[PDB]
Amino acid sequence: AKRSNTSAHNRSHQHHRNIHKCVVKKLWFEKGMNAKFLRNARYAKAGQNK
Amino acid sequence: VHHPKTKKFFCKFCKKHTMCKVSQASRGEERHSALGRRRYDRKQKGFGGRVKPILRRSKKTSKKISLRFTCQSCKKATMYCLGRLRKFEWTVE
Amino acid sequence: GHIVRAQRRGNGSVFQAHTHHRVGPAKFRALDASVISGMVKEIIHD
Amino acid sequence: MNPVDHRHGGGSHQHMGAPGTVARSARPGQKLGLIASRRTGRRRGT
RNA sequence: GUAUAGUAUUAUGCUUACCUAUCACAAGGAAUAGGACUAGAUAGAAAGUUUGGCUGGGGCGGCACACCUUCGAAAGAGCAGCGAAGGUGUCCUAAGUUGAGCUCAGUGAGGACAGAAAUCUCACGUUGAGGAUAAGGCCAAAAGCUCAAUUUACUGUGCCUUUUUGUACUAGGAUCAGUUACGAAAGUAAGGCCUAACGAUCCCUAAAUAGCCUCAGGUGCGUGAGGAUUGGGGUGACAGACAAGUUACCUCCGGGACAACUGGCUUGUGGCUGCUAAGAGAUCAAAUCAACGCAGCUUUUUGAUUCUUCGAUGUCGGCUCUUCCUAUCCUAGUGAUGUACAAGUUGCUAAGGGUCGGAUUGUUCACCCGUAUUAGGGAUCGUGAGCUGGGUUUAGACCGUCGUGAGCCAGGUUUGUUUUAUCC
RNA sequence: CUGCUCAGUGCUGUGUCUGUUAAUAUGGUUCAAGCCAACGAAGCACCGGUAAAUAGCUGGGGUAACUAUGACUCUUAUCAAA
RNA sequence: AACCACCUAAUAGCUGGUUUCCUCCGAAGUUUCCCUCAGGAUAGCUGUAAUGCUAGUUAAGGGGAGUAGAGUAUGGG
RNA sequence: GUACCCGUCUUGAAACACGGAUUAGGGAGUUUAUCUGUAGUGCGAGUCUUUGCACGUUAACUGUAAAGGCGUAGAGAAAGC
RNA sequence: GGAUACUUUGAGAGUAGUGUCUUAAGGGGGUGGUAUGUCCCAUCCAAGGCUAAAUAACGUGAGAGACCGAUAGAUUACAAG
Repeated sequence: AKRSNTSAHNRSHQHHRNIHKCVVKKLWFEKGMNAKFLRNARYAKAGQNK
Repeated sequence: VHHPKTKKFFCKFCKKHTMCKVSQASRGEERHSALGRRRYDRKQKGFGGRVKPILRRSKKTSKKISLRFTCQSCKKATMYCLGRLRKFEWTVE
Repeated sequence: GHIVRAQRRGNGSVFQAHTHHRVGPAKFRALDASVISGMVKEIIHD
Repeated sequence: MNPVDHRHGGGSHQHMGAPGTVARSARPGQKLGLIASRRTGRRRGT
């Protein structure tokens, strides 16, 4: 009935077989950030190309 | 807990704050023309007992008190919810 | 459960009357409209 | 008798257990003992 | 069906329907019995099914099953147990929001009645008070206390953290787009100083001054229904079946993943022995006892554990026979003495020999009567193809307590199958 | 020789006066589906019966002239009796 | 709760078995959720198919901590 | 000189764990439907020719009309777009 | 056809059938997949009967094969139900 609850013996082993560095695509995260800032950053880009 | 019988509150349709006579919300008794009920009536007929469950192991003795902020300019109710209360009073002062 | 001895008297296999040496059904003659005399031939035990 | 055979049967010690006095409405198998007894016990006087 | 009295329905006559009647009577009852369909009521007569999980075996006890605080946790991250100490299923229109003013707990001295405690005054006062409650942080022209005005405990969509080796809900956080409150203002407010106070689909239900889409021949007309969007009704086993027992009449699947049983490790408990002496012992610690302490040995007691055995190592005692250990009661030999003799108490070497007849009890053990003076143990708690079967432990049956009942009970009593050697 | 107890659980009525109650029928209301009434049997509730039905039926202080015991006395048990 | 045939090769998170060679690589008994603990799903660890054009270490500079030790605020003494 | 008995569940088997007296012959990941992904092949905004008809040295093979399938446009509960 | 009860269906405020009670109209009635009344338009005329062909075939009787080759193949290659 009463078997083991957990272990961490060879967590380290498995993690290091492969600690891959997940790289970010871009530093801006436009879902976040101020809308009032990003609102103006559109009208900078839109006005320039014309 | 006690609560005011009139207070100021944002009327969603008029788009501004305006004072509104509050009241405790109506738990409606179900009509038998409801589609869900109709399914139940036909399914309950015949043999093979009661069909759908009812909850036997029901512990908690409490209920979230929804109020009904009936507006005076707008004339339209907009339902606010408090937490869960054992008793609910009106303010007399 | 099994069927109980009170219920089993109905089906009536072994629980029938032992009617072999019984001499006949005890009753009057039928009515048929006065006065009619009738000698006791014998008295018997069934 | 054991519990399957009769209503009063069974138990470690012999005893009836159930009230032992039953309705006219009670079924075949269930009518055992005193049926619709408007009195019980010693009929003293009356 | 029918005739007549009275308040379409009540009453009591009629027989020919129908019915009991005997298969054949003849009467008597009567628009009723009974049957047919629907509705309600009824504690197992009968059927179907259920009767969680965790757990140093299971049961009983408990909730460590959802959440929160401190410690364990080893100064990053992380870390288990029926590990330690607790808490939550709420409370509050103010105990919320804002602005202003003030400082608390306590100690010291004073002050009519005034006392250890009433109200008043000054002085010191780093926060030990208080902040709804658990525990830990945090806070002094405040987050505390008081006064005043108030409703931001507001509406709408994304985003982030707890948590992604598993995405959710709960809770919290930063914004945008509104709108109000308060303040001279900068600003602050999206509840309570911060960490717990709670919940899916389906179904129902509420929100719209009565709105947005659909009802398939009508760009149809009332009723009614169905949708999309936002809350509530609830699952504490808290990612959420709707659910009581008993079996010694029991069955099956498997399990040494897990108990009873021999062995193993361990020695608390039991037994045996040292070291020290604080005194008993007339006097005198050490002839003989030995406290309060401290250190060991033993596996002849019982625990603790779960390594072996569940496709079976035949389980208690007695009877019968063997051998072994010494921590020696007697016999052999020796030393001490509170050793005159005798009987004793006590130390050392010695296991060759001896260690018993009976009453009750299933007994082991115990306890008496009697004798040649009189120790205790081991070998699968030696020894069941060597016996016996009294006990323990099946199915029959009785008593007592418990249970509504089936049934239960290191509670008692009685009847109850003991197989095979010819193999090495 | 078979004491006491009808509270619970049964069963039961020469028992109904009220309260709760289904379909149906009657009544109101809408253009209809429908909705709102009122009515009301048995059963339950209420009131009696029943233990050779099922069951049930005590604990503790003080107290006689030596101590001892407690004739005697005080108090409590459930919706019944001890 | 008889026997015979059929539904029926019923179901089993449980037991037992599961047939040639050489060669290269080579695990897991751990997280979350489950009437979940003799079982599953999900991630991990492993193999294979590929396809595009640094670090399981130290140094140097700079943040974080309240364990070991040590010691008239709270506690014990 | 060396060498424990194989198979098996297992953290651990030479085990006092279970299966196994000998030999021969039988003896266990197969097939169907609806899909997933990789590789091969043909055509390609197309593609599949089969239900069926016409052929045949006849269950095959060969020829072919038109529908239909999937693809080519999606979001929304839906109206409309 | 209606109300109600049961079985049944993809049929959903009933797809079909059946019991019980109830029961039409015929210048009118049925159907148009959301109950109910109501106004148009469309389309058929129930409650009686007969009828070849295309289609089915684990029974019985009488050429073909990438199948089995006497523990196989049917239980049976033979004095086998």
